[PDB]
Amino acid sequence: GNRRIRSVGEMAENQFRVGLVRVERAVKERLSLGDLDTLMPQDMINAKPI
Amino acid sequence: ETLRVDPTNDRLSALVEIYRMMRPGEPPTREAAESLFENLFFSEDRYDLS
Amino acid sequence: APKKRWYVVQAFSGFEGRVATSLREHIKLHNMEDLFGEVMVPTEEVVEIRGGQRRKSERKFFPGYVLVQMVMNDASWHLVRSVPRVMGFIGGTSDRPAPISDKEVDAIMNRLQQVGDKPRPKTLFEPGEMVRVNDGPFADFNGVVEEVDYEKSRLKVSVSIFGRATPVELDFSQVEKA
DNA sequence: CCGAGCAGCATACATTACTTGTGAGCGGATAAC
DNA sequence: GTTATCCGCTCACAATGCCACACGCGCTGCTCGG
Repeated sequence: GNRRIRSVGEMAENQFRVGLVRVERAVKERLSLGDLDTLMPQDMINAKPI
Repeated sequence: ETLRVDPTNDRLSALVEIYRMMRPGEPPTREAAESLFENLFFSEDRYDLS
Repeated sequence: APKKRWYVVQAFSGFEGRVATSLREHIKLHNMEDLFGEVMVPTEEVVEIRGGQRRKSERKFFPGYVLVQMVMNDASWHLVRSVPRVMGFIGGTSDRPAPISDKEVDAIMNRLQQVGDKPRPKTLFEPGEMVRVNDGPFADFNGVVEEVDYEKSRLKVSVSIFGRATPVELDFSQVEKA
């Protein structure tokens, strides 16, 4: 009643959210320093950390 | 008995105590300790109960 | 009249300039254009215009650190520390910073002035060390630097020409290792 | 203008995470003169 | 008050042997480069 199983999807989305929060921080600081309206949402984020 | 052993007396003293405890050696302001405690819980991002 | 004493912050390996940019941006955020008046990252330039590395190179007085002209208030303390990528302060006990003294301030200021006035070729040669020659006329020779020169920058170098040693004026670009 | 090396970077943060069992030095409470 | 006394606090420091197999082993934006 207190020990739950954690399947593949759940752990996978956990690691995904972990890898996502760091790119969130990166894109936040790049949106901060970077221009407001010159960009296209395809380079302030990097698929590398995900 | 706890309130006896409880050294603090005021809410802001609670904030500064928890703030020092979390990470010692830091200048405890109102905003610093308050935001630290409001990030330890009561924050959709830094915390979640699943 | 509490002057904004200078201070120093430990950055990461090679983010010092970017850290200073982001710090100025956080200043423009919090409008603390008074307390965080000046922020500086010094540098130097070695100008060897031949032999691989071409025409310039940039050094730092001391890497990993950034210099600011903040003031002492806990709010400004965090505002300095609440920037993208910095470690803590560099000074007295953590949470109680200490200022780089005014003597050191003017010292580093004079260093900055000297490096800003004269872009000067460093990586020099010391009198009495053997060295090859990459010159056209004197290809694949090797001699000892008999006397070094900086403004003329032409390396009085002794080398075996017609038997006995002779001094030559082979310029910097015509000087190999060491 | 991007390809190929480099120098010092807990990626900057909040990372992080229940008992493991035992000894040993240590700092705040304690009995006595 | 002080001087020695003691008790909980925190940290160091150990966890059977082999065998086999497997997998992996920085990087990254600054720097040297044309």
